[PDB]
Amino acid sequence: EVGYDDIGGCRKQMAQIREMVELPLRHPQLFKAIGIKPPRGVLMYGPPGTGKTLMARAVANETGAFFFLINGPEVMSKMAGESESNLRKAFEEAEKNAPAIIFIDEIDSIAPKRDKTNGEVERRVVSQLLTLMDGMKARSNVVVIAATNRPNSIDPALRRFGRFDREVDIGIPDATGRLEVLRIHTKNMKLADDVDLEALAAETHGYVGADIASLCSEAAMQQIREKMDLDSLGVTMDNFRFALGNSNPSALRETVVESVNVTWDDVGGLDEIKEELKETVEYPVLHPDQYTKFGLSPSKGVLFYGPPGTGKTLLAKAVATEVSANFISVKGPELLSMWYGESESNIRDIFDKARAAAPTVVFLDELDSIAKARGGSLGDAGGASDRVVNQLLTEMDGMNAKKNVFVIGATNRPDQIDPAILRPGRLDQLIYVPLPDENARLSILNAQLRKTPLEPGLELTAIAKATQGFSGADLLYIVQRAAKYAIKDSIEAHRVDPVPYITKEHFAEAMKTAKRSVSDAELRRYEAYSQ
Amino acid sequence: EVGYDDIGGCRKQMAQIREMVELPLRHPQLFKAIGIKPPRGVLMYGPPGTGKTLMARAVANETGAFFFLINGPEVMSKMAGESESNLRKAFEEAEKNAPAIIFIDEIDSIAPKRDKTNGEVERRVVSQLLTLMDGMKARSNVVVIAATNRPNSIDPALRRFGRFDREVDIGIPDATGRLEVLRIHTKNMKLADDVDLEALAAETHGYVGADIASLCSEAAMQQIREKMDLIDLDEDEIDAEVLDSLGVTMDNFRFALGNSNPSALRETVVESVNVTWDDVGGLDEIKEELKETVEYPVLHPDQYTKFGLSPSKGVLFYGPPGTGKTLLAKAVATEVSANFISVKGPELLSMWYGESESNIRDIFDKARAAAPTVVFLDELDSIAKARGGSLGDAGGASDRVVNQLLTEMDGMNAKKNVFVIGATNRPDQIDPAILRPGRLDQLIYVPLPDENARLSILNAQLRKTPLEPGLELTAIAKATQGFSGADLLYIVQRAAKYAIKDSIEAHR
Amino acid sequence: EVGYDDIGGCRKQMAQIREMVELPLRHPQLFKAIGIKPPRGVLMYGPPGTGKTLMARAVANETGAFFFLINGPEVMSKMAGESESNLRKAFEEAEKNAPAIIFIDEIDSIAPKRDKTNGEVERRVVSQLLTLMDGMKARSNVVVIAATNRPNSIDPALRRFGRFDREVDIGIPDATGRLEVLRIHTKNMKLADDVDLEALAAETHGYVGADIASLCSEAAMQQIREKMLGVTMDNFRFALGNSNPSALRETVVESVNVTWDDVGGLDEIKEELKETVEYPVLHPDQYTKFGLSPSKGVLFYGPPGTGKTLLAKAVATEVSANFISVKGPELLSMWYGESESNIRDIFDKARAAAPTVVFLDELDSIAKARGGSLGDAGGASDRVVNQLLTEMDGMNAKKNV
Amino acid sequence: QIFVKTLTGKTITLEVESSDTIDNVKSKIQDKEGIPPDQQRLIFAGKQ
Ligand SMILES: Nc1ncnc2c1ncn2[C@@H]1O[C@H](COP(=O)(O)OP(=O)(O)O)[C@@H](O)[C@H]1O
Ligand SMILES: Nc1ncnc2c1ncn2[C@@H]1O[C@H](COP(=O)(O)OP(=O)(O)O)[C@@H](O)[C@H]1O
Ligand SMILES: Nc1ncnc2c1ncn2[C@@H]1O[C@H](COP(=O)(O)OP(=O)(O)O)[C@@H](O)[C@H]1O
Ligand SMILES: Nc1ncnc2c1ncn2[C@@H]1O[C@H](COP(=O)(O)OP(=O)(O)O)[C@@H](O)[C@H]1O
Ligand SMILES: Nc1ncnc2c1ncn2[C@@H]1O[C@H](COP(=O)(O)OP(=O)(O)O)[C@@H](O)[C@H]1O
Ligand SMILES: Nc1ncnc2c1ncn2[C@@H]1O[C@H](COP(=O)(O)OP(=O)(O)O)[C@@H](O)[C@H]1O
Ligand code: BEF
Ligand code: BEF
Ligand code: BEF
Ligand code: BEF
Repeated sequence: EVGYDDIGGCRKQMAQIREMVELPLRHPQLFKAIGIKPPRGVLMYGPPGTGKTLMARAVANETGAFFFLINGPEVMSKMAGESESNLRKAFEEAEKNAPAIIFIDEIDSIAPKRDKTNGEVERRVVSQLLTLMDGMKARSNVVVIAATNRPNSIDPALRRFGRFDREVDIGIPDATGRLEVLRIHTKNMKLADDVDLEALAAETHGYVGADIASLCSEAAMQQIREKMDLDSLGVTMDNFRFALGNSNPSALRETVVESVNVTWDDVGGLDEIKEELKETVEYPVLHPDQYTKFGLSPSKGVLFYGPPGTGKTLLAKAVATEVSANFISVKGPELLSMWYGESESNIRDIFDKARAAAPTVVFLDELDSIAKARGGSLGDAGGASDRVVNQLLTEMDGMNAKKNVFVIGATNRPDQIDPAILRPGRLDQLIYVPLPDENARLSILNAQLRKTPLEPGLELTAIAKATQGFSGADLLYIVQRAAKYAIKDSIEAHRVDPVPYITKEHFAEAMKTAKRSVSDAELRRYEAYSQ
Repeated sequence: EVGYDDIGGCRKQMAQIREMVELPLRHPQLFKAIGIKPPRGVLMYGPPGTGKTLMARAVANETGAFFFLINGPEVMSKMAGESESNLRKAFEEAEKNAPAIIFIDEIDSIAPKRDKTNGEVERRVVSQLLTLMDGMKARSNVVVIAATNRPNSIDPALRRFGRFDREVDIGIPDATGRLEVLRIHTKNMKLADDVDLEALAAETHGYVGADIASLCSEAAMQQIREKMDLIDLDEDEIDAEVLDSLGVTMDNFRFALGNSNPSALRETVVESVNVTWDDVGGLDEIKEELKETVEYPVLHPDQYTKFGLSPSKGVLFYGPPGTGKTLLAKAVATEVSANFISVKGPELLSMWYGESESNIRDIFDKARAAAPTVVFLDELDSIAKARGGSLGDAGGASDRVVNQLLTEMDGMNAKKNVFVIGATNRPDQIDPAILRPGRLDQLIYVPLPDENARLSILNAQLRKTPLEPGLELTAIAKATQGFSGADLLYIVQRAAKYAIKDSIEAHR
Repeated sequence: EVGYDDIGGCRKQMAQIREMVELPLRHPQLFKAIGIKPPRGVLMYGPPGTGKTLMARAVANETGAFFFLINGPEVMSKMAGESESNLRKAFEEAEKNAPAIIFIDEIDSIAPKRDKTNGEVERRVVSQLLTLMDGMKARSNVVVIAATNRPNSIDPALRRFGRFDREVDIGIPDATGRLEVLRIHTKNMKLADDVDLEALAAETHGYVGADIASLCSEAAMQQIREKMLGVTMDNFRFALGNSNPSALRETVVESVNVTWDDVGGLDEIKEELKETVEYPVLHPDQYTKFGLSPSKGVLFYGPPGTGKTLLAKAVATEVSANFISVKGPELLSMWYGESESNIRDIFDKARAAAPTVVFLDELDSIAKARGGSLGDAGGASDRVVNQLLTEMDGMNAKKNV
Repeated sequence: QIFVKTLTGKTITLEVESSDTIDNVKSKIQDKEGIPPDQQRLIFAGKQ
């Protein structure tokens, strides 16, 4: 069995359902002494994976009343009048032994909106449920509850005072709301003494009711896998970090990202940009009590508008594996559709899912194709293309709560972005990444390679003082051409070097074919702002 | 029994339903010598639990007759033709004990339209009820009662002459009708000497009657939950001096007034962000002009009737982005007594054919079921698109969804004091038929704040702050010339971000 | 019957699915007194043609336990009911007589997303599939196994811990996973020893296991049609011609003549193209020895009539990588949502080849440098250039494209 | 530049009803069908 101590998380939502299915049954002398009769059951809803389908298991044992289970599509049969007679013979079955409770699991299947359907038995099974809850006289002491995940596809007459009183929301847990979650999913298990449950709750954001229950299962499965080489075992927070790699995506399974990482040391030169991007995402997560003490919302939106080649479109790849936050990647116009429809909903279902996995860091790459709103229709650009921006303007600020959603934008043309997005609240941190100078390029050449013997005795400072006016990935071409000539002097008959010893002779012809990508005329369009 | 006293309000519609159930039964010789008896059928439509399922329970106890009840799809069974026979023997059961009174409930499964069904037994049950309702013509017959929502989905053959020609609407109580609801529902309860029953009905404006019973239930539970001293769990009796009654105070009804959540907009609940009319500081003449045009038709609806003029409704917001005009709509979310409905641009647009125009027709009906309310349309450029020059660029009839919004702003009926608020940054791409006083009266323009306005802007954001020894904010106002309201939020956020950074560096 | 040796050809994803259903049965005493229930639902996905319909039959002989099997749309019959009860008849029969293994197939057609379809049967099939996987203390004996190629089309509430977790990715086997497929369906065939089999492991790369079984079946029909006995290389070399992997069947290119001798004079250009696509394919260990990423391809520009549509024809017939030709602005379309996914699935098939090379002729038409600075033409179609901008380097990792 | 919404329709289901009962075929097995033109049925007796 399970009890009320075996369910953690929403303690405030636990008490409002405990005073309604137990307190009118255990304490019946308050309602007849003062006040109206006790009301009927509530409609549980929320995101999938929370404990809406395991809360009703606790009230089936400790209450002691007669429990009847009615699933959603279980009361269904091909006859004309047994799809509703099986529904009404179970509610009167609970009336034989008062008091009794009835759980309607997945009420969205057998109760849609009646105006959307036409010519089915499903408009009859909902009208049977109308006269079954609050009929003429057939309601004495039974309390019927339900659980679903889509409260919008329910008929509004079913959420009236007679049938469903309150819409209790089992929501996403927070800090010290997901800490007692891991304590009860680790009570019966044999654990060691080096495990710290408080540190695991801080690095789990989208883990709500079952992904955090997947974390105690995958770490225990890894402990079984290493023990295959009677005997007692125990986790030691090594498999917990191994299970922390892929255990988040319940809601964000459609937008997973894998698996490139630069581990914060493959980039160089941008020492001020690396610290500015770090404290904009670590401050609302690591110290959330400092912002509530000051009473001010933090800054979220950052935008990159540098010239092509400096390191903006994979600086988001640096924060995708370093900070402890959910990462959502949008590669250009990868969400557009042609249906007068889903192209607008693709922004809508990507933000509330990100708001459900709060906190998170989303990434919008190449916003030149997204933010074309102020010109339309420009002959062949196509009309009705400004609605994809106005939906984006209602998700960054809109009318919503602050869910610590950080928006990272990377683009190469700063003049083709909508200036309605260019405002605080949506995109306030406007940083311009320049070309590397002679100081940044020496920290760029050694940080790019990081894994190769470099013929100790050479000097990379001569390359940094030379090849001026070059981008960061322009220097990637030089070390790739030098490695191209290094293996060109090694693929011959070895019967030559049995060592990856790249020398200066491979760097001689690499500087000959090294060309500048960003022209001088294209450079002045970025220096024309000077804000 | 429920009797005459249990029905709350609805007095103009109670007098219609009394004369067709009492006077043929009380005075059967009155209808003689003046012709035949007109009323033999009735249909109550509207919202379902506003007093239509209670009216059938009312006449079962205040009109003594051989009464029985007909549910929804309970006449269906796994037989051959028994579905059209058990309701035939139900009507014959009412006539063999004549005089009697008959009530049928929820005729959506019993009598749908004949063009929606396709070759099943459901199209014969509506034909069976159509024949037996008017063919049964004896003396002192039974009178049928139908209490069903969605009256437009009924077959028009059920209203010819004799099935029912006396259909009535149980209307929504707007003013001084919900007070008669609260006098009856709190009569069985022993109220404490703190509540004001006139103030509970005058603050809110749109209920359905059934949610008024939802107001007193949550107010009764919060007084018990506040006085929940649980010391003796096994003895489970809360007295603390004597067997007594706790009652309910005025503060318990104010808590239930916060999370009211009426049934008309239960699927359109807004995120309750706290506002106290002080998050905006720079706007001092456009904020109070906004409050007087949304309170005067709803707080005092007597001066507009005395003058005989139409109330003012409809306001558009336009200007540069970053200075209010959508977060002013945040200020009227929880502060005004009217309910709020938010639209985040093309969030109600759908991909189906007739669903995009139907998702805009019913939110206005949810605004119509909820008596006077305010709605909000953010980024009207995503909706309008100037109604000119499609040329295939619209594609999926993007100018035809606008024409549904043409007829809903001015309305074909009388207006029920609804308020539409549009917010955008560009007034040139809006169609000029939106800018007419039948739909949007005035077009107010929020300007960029000057030095006198932006000084009180920084005072608005620095409300709940653990401040340092104070510095002058007029020097920051005279230096930040020509910035929007959101631009000054960035400066106080950057100054606060440096206040978090040195605090961690001070620790260890 | 098939078994664990007949399914051999994957190693890392094989041990994840084997210990999920055999280790709680061969050794049940270690889960007991451990506090955690075993995982209860397998969901294997990947590209089509891999052994997601033949993995379930493979451990549907070696465990020696009570196998079952449900097809995709045969459970959907026209009754008001019984589309959910035939699902119940397949689970309540599988409840008794522990242990239990049940395999459900085609979960992409049936059980779709809830708010993305409009059909009243589809609202009841999704939740009856949920309720039998977690009801009122359900999931006590059965272990469900799913198999699909579209994991994004299924319901988002279906991939929870209680019903479908520890999902395993069955990808394209090329790093010594392709060679293990050859040694399975050739030990039953008669092979005359005249060649080695290790040279065939690097000839084509877009083969997904099922295309390898079509490669050895093409050599079987070529062997019997010339003897009109064993097998030889000449049937396999004829099978190496018109190879046509299943992921690249929509775009064919093998229709040109023999090349690499029709060009001359630009030998430093001909050797340069050999230095950029043959080096990581033939010597992959030298790039990881230096620890650097390989170089990208070659852009051609010059006078018309020089040979730059012949240099594309030279690499299409000589190198071992796959070739995808784009006939100018071929992928540009009239639809708004298309010409963004139409440029995406070419690059999605390019990363699924691992490796390959694609060709984009007349880059003036597909780039159209910046529509923001373009006002005299009036095009302003910057969507097709930005999606191309984030598909080559982009956000995803490299797979030697 | 071109947009189309959709068209709707498709999936519908049906219900089926049952035949008569248990006890009609209990009485349908105990009756007679008739004499085709002219036959006899039974005229016998036993045990002395
Ligand atoms: N208090 C809780 N906190 C977190 N997860 C919980 C809690 N109680 C149960 N669960 C998890 O919920 C799952 C069972 O219920 P669930 O699937 O969430 O039901 P439903 O989907 O119907 O709401 C299991 O994975 C269980 O570990
Ligand atoms: N010094 C460098 N710093 C960062 N990225 C570099 C550097 N040298 C080469 N690169 C690589 O070059 C590519 C360009 O990065 P970025 O400037 O963000 O994109 P873009 O090429 O679109 O301007 C990335 O893959 C990046 O890792
Ligand atoms: N006069 C009244 N004013 C307001 N609410 C009422 C009144 N009479 C009954 N109710 C409420 O209506 C509910 C019962 O009838 P209801 O559910 O409204 O019926 P129906 O939905 O069939 O119209 C109860 O919540 C009751 O408190
Ligand atoms: N003086 C002010 N008046 C109103 N809002 C202000 C003021 N100072 C700062 N703000 C804040 O700045 C933000 C501006 O948002 P808003 O102007 O509604 O957005 P938009 O630019 O999309 O119209 C809001 O969060 C608002 O509370
Ligand atoms: N390990 C394997 N490597 C390559 N091909 C395999 C392997 N196992 C089975 N196959 C092939 O897969 C086919 C049967 O399964 P398949 O059709 O791939 O299933 P599904 O399409 O459901 O994933 C046969 O052609 C068989 O030869
Ligand atoms: N010397 C040559 N080298 C390469 N191609 C040649 C040569 N002489 C003729 N051709 C042929 O002429 C055509 C032009 O080749 P290419 O320069 O690539 O295209 P284009 O004519 O568009 O410039 C091809 O069919 C090519 O095979
Ligand atoms: F099982 Be739960 F309703 F997602
Ligand atoms: F009277 Be209600 F429609 F059940
Ligand atoms: F929300 Be505002 F209209 F940008
Ligand atoms: F290839 Be499928 F799994 F049948």
